[PDB]
This record gives sequence, C-alpha cells and structure tokens, in this order.
Amino acid sequence: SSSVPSQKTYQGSYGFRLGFLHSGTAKSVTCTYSPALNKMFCQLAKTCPVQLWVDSTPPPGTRVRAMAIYKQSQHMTEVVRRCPHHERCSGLAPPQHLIRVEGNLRVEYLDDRNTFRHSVVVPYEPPEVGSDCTTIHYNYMCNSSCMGGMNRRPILTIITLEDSSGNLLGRNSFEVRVCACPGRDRRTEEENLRKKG
Amino acid sequence: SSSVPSQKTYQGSYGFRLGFLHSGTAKSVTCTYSPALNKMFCQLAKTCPVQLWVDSTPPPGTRVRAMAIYKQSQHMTEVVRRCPHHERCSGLAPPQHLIRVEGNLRVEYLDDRNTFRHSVVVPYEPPEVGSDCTTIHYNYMCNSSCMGGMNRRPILTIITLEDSSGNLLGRNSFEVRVCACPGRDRRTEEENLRKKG
DNA sequence: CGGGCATGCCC
DNA sequence: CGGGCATGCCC
Ligand SMILES: [Zn+2]
Ligand SMILES: [Zn+2]
Repeated sequence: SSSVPSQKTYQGSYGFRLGFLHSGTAKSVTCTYSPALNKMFCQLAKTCPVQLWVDSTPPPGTRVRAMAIYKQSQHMTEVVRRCPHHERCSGLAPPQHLIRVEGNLRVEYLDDRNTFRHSVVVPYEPPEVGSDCTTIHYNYMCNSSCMGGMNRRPILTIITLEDSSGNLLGRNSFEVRVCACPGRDRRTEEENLRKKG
Repeated sequence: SSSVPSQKTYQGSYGFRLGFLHSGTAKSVTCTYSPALNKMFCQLAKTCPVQLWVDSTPPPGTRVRAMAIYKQSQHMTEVVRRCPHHERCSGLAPPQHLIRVEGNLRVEYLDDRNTFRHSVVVPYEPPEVGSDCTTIHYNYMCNSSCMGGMNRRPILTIITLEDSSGNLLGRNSFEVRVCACPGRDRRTEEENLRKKG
C-alpha cells in the first residue's frame, strides 16, 4: 500500500476548513498567509497560528493531526524531517520532528512504524462560546532551505481531523515556506504568479 | 596555556615554504590559488594539491601536520569541524574531521585530548630526485558556507613540519574558501581587494 | 560551460 | 526596519 499520504482536500460532513490571521506589511513579519497561493510564509521556530473552522460539531474524542509532505512529485516519497544541524542543536518533541505544537498539554508526536512519517496530534477542542474557530499554534523547526533537511523543497502541511476510531472526518492542506523574510518572500512569489504563472 | 595554535609563518632552518599549482580560467575550476590573497579557493571533497618546498633536508622521521583554524579574531577559539550534515552523510578519517589526505598509506588523524583540535599528519618524504618539491593531496569535506560548520567563516590551513621528537621545524599557512565556483570567487575577492582593500 | 537566481545574513 | 550582498544551485 502507498506510504505517500493523501493531500487531497476533503471538507467532509463537518465542513472542516482552515483559517489564517492577517499579518503586517513588514519584510520579516514572523508569519504571513497568501490566499492566492494557499501558502504560509513563516520564520523558523516561531508561532504559526492555524484556525480550524467547522460547520458541525465533531464527536467527543476527535483529534487534529499535522504532517508535512514534499509538494513536488519527485520528492513526495521522501519523509520530511528536521535537518541534522537543527536536530543536534535541539520538551516532548523528538529532535527529528519538523512540526511542533506549542501550548497544549495533550500533544502527541508520532513516528509511523510502517511509513516512517512524523506527525503531531492534539485533541480537537470546539471554539469557546463567543467564537467561530479553534486556533492551534504550530512551529516549524527548520527553514525550507535547510541543507540536509528540506533543502529548498516546498512542503505541504496536511491537517486532518480524525475521530477516536481513526475515521477521516476532514482534510485540508496549505503549502509552507519557512524563511528569514516572510513578507519579502510572499510578495516575491505573488508577483511571480502574476507575471509568469 | 593557550588552546589557539600559532598561525605565524616560521620558515625556520630548513627554509620551508608551500607551493601551489596554477589552474585554469573556469568559473568552477576545482581548485585555484591566489598569491595576492595567499588563499586557496577549492570545491568540497576534491583534490587540493599542496607543495612542500625546503632548502635543506629534514631529518628522518619528520612529519607534516595540517590543521584548520578560523581566521577572524572572534572565531579563533572555536574548533573547526565538519558540519552535522556532512558528518552524517560521511576509510580512516573520522567523520567530524574537515581536512583529509588522499593517497597516503601512512596518514594519522588526531583529536587533541586537551584543545579538542583536529589535525591530519603524514610522514615527510623528500622530493623524488628530478624534483624541487613534495606534493600532498588534501581534501576539505565541507564548503566554507556549511550551516552548523564553518558557516561562511574563513579558515586558515596551518601546515607544520615537525621532527619525530615534536620540535617545530617550519610553519606556513594559507587561507581557504571551499566553494561551488572557485574561479568566480577568487576573481571576486581579488577584484574587491583592488577596489576596496 | 558561464549568466544569473537564491535567501540567510550584513557586523 | 528595509536595501542589498551571498553563493549553492538552476531542472
Ligand atoms: Zn534545519
Ligand atoms: Zn558541510
């Protein structure tokens, strides 16, 4: 069976979608999301807020899993991992994991025993009463360019909502470029899309 | 006592000097030496020929040691090592060593038990009869720019001629930039010296 | 091959 | 902070 996880959007019966905060205009804003590109530009090891929106309430026990895969066909079968430098200079998160969640006391880090893929899982909590969404704080612990890790290859973050039995309730994904200057790089790729895309 | 090794030239009683081969004009020539800068520009893990010239014959038992130190005052006390990526993707040479010698059956790699500095040593052989010099083939196993290793910091290679008792007979050093495009980078730094130096 | 992009860093 | 260098890589 395939060891490449699906990245196909599946908004499913709960109308699961992701949301992203607006950000400032700074060249090196800590994180900024491009709707045109469906791509987050963010700095390493800093907060990357991601909102979970649903139209209907997931059952008790639902989980929220994040996993990175390389976007390009030629790299999709290689597991996305922390580069050797950041692993050596690295609480619960194993040092080989690229994606962490901060501020959650129930985080689990998983190393799949068959596909070798890393994932990080937290329980689904429904929005607080006055609220339309639930926000998880992700961190990516290498730059996209890290030698011996992502090595400039774009990744997708796959977010899956899964019940406690392991049924797939919803799937969304967004591309990520972890970089020194998120504002600069987002503008550069939006301009490239307009001019050459 | 100091754990920073001397880099001061000491041509000594044997009139020990280093020589370098001329190279071609290519942008990415595999190695090229700048006399103006006393600096070798070379690609990683490829041959970097270095000639040993003496006016008088070293005694039997003499050794030839190579060791890297950071050139800049602010980095001189840090040991020069292979970056974590190239160490993990790495015969006798320990994977943490930046400098190797190829084609010598008597090479020794040393990790100083007090200063933690790495060195690689081969016996001195006098030039063959028709010859003015002895050539050792060094390899540098990271680029100067390697993240988590040299990290763009220029190094000096220190070459010492040492008798078997450990007396210093001669010392010379040359700066090194290990890079993708030795021809391009040598020309760039020579032009910078002329214009801004 | 040599022109020119890449992108963390400039000190 | 934003202009511009850096330098392995372009696919
Ligand atoms: Zn990294
Ligand atoms: Zn390296």
